[PDB]
Amino acid sequence: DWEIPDGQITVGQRIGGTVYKGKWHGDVAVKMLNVTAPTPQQLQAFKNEVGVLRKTRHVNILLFMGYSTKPQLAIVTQWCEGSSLYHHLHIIETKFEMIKLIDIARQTAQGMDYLHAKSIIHRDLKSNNIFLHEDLTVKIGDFGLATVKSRWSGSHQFEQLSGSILWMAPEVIRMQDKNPYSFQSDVYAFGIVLYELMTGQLPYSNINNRDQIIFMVGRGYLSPDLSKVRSNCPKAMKRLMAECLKKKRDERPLFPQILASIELLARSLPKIHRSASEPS
Amino acid sequence: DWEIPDGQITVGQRIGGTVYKGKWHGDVAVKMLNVTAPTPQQLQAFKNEVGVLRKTRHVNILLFMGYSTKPQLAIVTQWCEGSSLYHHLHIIETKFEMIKLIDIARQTAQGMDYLHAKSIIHRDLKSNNIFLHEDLTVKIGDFGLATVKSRWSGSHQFEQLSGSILWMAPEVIRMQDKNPYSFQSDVYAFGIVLYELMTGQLPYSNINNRDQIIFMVGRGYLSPDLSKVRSNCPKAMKRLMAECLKKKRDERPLFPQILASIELLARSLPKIHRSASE
Amino acid sequence: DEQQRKRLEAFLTQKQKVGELKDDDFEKISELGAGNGGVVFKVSHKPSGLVMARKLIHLEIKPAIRNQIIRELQVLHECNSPYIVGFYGAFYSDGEISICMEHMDGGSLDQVLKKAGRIPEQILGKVSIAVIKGLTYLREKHKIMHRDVKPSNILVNSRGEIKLCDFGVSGQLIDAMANAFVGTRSYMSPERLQGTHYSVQSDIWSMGLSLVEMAVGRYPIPPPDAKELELMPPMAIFELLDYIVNEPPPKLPSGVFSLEFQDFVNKCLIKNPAERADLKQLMVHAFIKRSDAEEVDFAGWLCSTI
Amino acid sequence: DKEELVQRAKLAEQAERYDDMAAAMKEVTETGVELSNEERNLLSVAYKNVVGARRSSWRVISSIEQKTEGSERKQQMAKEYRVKVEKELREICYDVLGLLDKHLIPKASNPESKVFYLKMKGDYYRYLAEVATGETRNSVVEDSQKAYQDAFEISKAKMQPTHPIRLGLALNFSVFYYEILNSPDKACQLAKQAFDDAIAELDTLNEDSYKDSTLIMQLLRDNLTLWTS
Amino acid sequence: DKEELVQRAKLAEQAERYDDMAAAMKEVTETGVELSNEERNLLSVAYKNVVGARRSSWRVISSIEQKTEGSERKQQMAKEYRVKVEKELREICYDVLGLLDKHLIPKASNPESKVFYLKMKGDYYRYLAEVATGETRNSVVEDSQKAYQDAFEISKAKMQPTHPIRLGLALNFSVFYYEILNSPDKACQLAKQAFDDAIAELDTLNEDSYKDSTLIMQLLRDNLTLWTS
Ligand SMILES: Nc1ncnc2c1ncn2[C@@H]1O[C@H](COP(=O)(O)OP(=O)(O)OP(O)(O)=S)[C@@H](O)[C@H]1O
Ligand SMILES: O=C(NOCCO)c1ccc2cncn2c1Nc1ccc(I)cc1F
Ligand SMILES: [Mg+2]
Repeated sequence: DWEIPDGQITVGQRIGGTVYKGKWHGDVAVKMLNVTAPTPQQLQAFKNEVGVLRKTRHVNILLFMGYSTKPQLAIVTQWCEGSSLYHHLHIIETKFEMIKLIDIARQTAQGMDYLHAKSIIHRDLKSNNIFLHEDLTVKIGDFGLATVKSRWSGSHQFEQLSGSILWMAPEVIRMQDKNPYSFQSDVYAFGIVLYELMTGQLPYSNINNRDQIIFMVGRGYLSPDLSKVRSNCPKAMKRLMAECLKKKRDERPLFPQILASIELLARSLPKIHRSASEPS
Repeated sequence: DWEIPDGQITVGQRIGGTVYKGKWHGDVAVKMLNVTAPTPQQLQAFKNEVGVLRKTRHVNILLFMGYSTKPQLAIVTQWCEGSSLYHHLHIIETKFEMIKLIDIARQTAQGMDYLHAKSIIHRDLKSNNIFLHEDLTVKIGDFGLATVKSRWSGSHQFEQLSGSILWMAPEVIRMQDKNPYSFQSDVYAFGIVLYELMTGQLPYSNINNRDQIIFMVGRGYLSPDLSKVRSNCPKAMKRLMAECLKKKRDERPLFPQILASIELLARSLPKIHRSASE
Repeated sequence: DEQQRKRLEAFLTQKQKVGELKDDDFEKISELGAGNGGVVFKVSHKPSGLVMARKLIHLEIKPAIRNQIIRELQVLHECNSPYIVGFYGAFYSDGEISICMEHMDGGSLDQVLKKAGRIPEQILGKVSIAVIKGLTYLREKHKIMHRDVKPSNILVNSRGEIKLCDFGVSGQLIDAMANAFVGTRSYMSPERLQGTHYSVQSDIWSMGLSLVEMAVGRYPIPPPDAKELELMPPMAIFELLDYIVNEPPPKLPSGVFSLEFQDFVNKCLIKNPAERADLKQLMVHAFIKRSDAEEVDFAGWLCSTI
Repeated sequence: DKEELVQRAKLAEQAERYDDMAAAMKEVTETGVELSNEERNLLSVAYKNVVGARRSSWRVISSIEQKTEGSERKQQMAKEYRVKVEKELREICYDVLGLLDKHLIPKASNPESKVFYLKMKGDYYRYLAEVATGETRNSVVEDSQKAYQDAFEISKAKMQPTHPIRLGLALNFSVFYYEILNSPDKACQLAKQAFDDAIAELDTLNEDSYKDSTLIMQLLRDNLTLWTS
Repeated sequence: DKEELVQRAKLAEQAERYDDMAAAMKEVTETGVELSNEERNLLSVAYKNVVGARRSSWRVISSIEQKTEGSERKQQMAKEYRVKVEKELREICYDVLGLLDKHLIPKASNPESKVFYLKMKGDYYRYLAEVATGETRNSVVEDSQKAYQDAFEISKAKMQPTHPIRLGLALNFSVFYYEILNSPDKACQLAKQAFDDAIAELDTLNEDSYKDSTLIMQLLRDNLTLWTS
């Protein structure tokens, strides 16, 4: 059991439910439900999020460590030193080499492959939820929207659409099915991540109308401008990005296909250069 | 559940049960029971080792990833790039700065604190089972002898003593109780690790008689020569080492006491360089 | 006119009484409300003693653009109108741009419409004037369109003032707000939804839609069914937008409203912006001539409904 | 032309060769024209690297000789290195000070630049004062004392408490007090005063040091902690 | 005495100074006595580091020369600087070959030592080959060709497929085929063949050289994956 008896956790600073840097057998991350009277809906949210994390043990999933109930509802995970992929790419504009970018793609895919393999759909994959831990290891986090695929179609019921629009697949936006999420919707989000990785910018930078983007993407009018990929981007990546981004969800390849393509493109774009006089 | 369906794992090279470098969603380490007919004793061994790993999620415990049954019995864990502490200290004689050595002590203690906090006694802590992952992060591994403390004294029964002698506490060697292992026996092993860290050598280097060491340590005649600590070793560390190494197990620091001499040292003893020129 | 003059005088007085603005300068009184990306607090600015509304908008932005947002908001210091909420200052602390503005103790017409159920055509007349004058003010004296007209952005007070707020003054802030969370409804004009057109003509549509919401006392979601109109799971936003773009505009019920009012909202809600009445045309509209000339204890109606 | 010389020196600095660079900068200063702000840091950079190399090989000879503790030609060579790499060390610093009084002392318009020139003089004199032991070494220590006091007066007069140069003068003068002075009391007090001055120009950190000033404060904390340890 | 010289050279190698080290090792070889296994790797490290610093200088100066793309005296000064680097580079390699073909190759009792010194000779001839462009290229190219062929014969005869020296000869000879002669087909064939015969005796890997063997192995794989693209 992973319930942390009250008193042990020592909440500190704040970062962005709500997330604090705390203390429990070392630096940890503490994500709290600030309020005092947890509605049974916030309760099932918590129960569900914990339920999902419990099933994850993989170097590219951010490490769930335990949960607390008594003070406030909270989830404890490993602390990360270093920034989100969002922060590297759009804030400090880190000048990663293409082999590194490919590798970040690779690891992100590795973590997603692992989740889908245990039937978890993340539902909120995006730059911010991808941490370059110690600048060397991709840890996917924030499982606040994560869910496990139910064998039965009538368990679903009604959930108000939430999430960041730039990473939402057209079918998710449209929200026409009982359940528009799929492994494929996660792939699409990862598709937008490839976009940030191969271009350095978010999609739709000329459009600042929030509702317009929701409407135009859901309708099919709007889709990322793939011409904005930087010139050092391997052709295989551009293709792979366009495939993850297909509007017809079934046309998007899964995590196994990403693993099939993630190895070969990296092997093809060798980073070896100069090669002369080695001390050995 | 952590059972990896057969076929997914792709065993490769060998290293040292038996351990291979394999493939399963990236580089992994695969530890196999080579043989073909698993005795019910080798079976409970496996069941127990998996049982313990399942309860660990901490950056200083080597990451258990899952287990396989069908091909052979096997445990899958994260792969590590970089060497064991044994290898750094006695093979390539890595010239760590004292602040680094203290930090390795610190992290090793951190992982042990986490295990004991969930009532796991490792029982085979030693240099070889402490990996400096990417040269920056201590991961404690090999839980083949690990066990969980039972609330009831009669569940124990009979287990043939196994382990590396240089890290075995006198009470463990003597093997007089039903259960001579304790959190304190783990501390003693960590004590010998401090020894390797602060001296650069294994204990009893003048003695090469295996049975003699077992006999002299169990009897109280033999104990590590603390004079061999290198001169840059903070006095607090030497004391802390001698405390972890106390013959009377209760004398050695435990749980909070273990996270006091080391934790206290961690908030102290720093900066080997006074340079400021710019 | 004289009353508005005196109000502006007092505002400028308090402005000169105070100086710079920063996070330590403030004490929280209460939470006036929250939205999609912003929060509003009734606060007491400690140095001056002034009670003001403090709006915090969360943004993760480069120092160079946060400073550009502040600098661009400083234009509000000159925005002086009785149809425009007053501006005390702006700053950035922690992770959030703060806009400090004239506290309006009556709230937003959104808040009001909740307590009042439906707003009387005669009050809406005053509101319609207030909006037009304010949109005119913004347009002519400050070269800008509102962008975001809707009940929650028209604010009213004890002295019977109806002012506009949350308009698009900093161009950089507009840009920085585009990375946003999804709303639950929309007042956006169809031509904007289609990127076909962009002018004041679009703010006119939103006023139109607002009015219908305030008149009938219900938000626009494909109007209402035959039964529902007798009394008097929510449609997802994409469906709302698709409606606005592809369906006929909403309209007022037949009998309950004057023909002048029905005609007024109608010329505000014409799909094609070209054929849609402009501020000059609306100003001399039957409904506006009438309402201007009417005298209504607006301030009285307001306090009586709270 | 000067610009060919400074491009040659900058290009040689990019190639991690600090002999052609020092020769080119000595050839610059031999013209006897006053430097800019930019052309000065290049001269100090190569000179600082040469001083570091002298401390490095000479420092290795010092510790290496102690480890031997015998009586031989290997030990003779360690003593020989003290005489020879030390003589090499002496030749470099004398070339620097001769190029300092000859050119840097002759032309200097910026008073800040004067502090940098005096800070450099105290640095090279103290290094020499640290190296040799005797009466000439004591005279060099006295020379560095006068040089750092002369720089400290102008720092206290017309500098910022958050400028890089005043912070560097405080840093070098504190380590002078600790290593040559061999006093931890006064040295820690001076380091604390320098850190306080750097913190006290919070607005002046933004142009003069800011992040660099914060790093200098961290160095003062490292020195102070070590001296109080 | 020899041991004072080798301790002096080893001590100077620990101090990251590669001028006194090269002078001490030239003074060792000038005695004309045969080296050990240990005293040889020091000589190769010294005369590798000295040429390597100048190689990095040459590469970055030439890239600036290709970077400028104007019409001024900067190109004349930069080209002249590159010529000076070649003149210094040329002097070092000629000193090496003069110290090599007069005391070490004609007096070489161990055939393993003969593979070593011939590998060094081919290396330094390649070092001269990359920089001199003209008629004199075709002399040193053929000279290195004869030297590497002479080493390759003795490697195929009396060496191990897992020894460090045969692997290093295969590595240097493959990069010779790729860079100097620009026939990447025979370089691909050669490196693939050397890598496949390197796999055979993977079991025969004693503690004396595991790090070198696997290091040249992964370097060979990296060169292969670069060239097959
Ligand atoms: N100056 C003010 N004085 C009193 N109340 C205010 C003031 N400003 C805003 N409020 C209230 O704060 C709430 C939010 O109003 P706005 O700032 O206009 O945002 P909004 O209309 O909710 O649009 P969204 O949903 O955030 S995109 C409303 O309940 C306002 O009535
Ligand atoms: O406030 C805004 N949007 O609402 C936040 C979502 O909750 C808002 C939106 C756009 C904008 C462009 N330039 C200023 N802009 C705003 N601010 C604002 C403008 C005028 C006044 I007087 C007071 C204000 F706070
Ligand atoms: Mg708003």
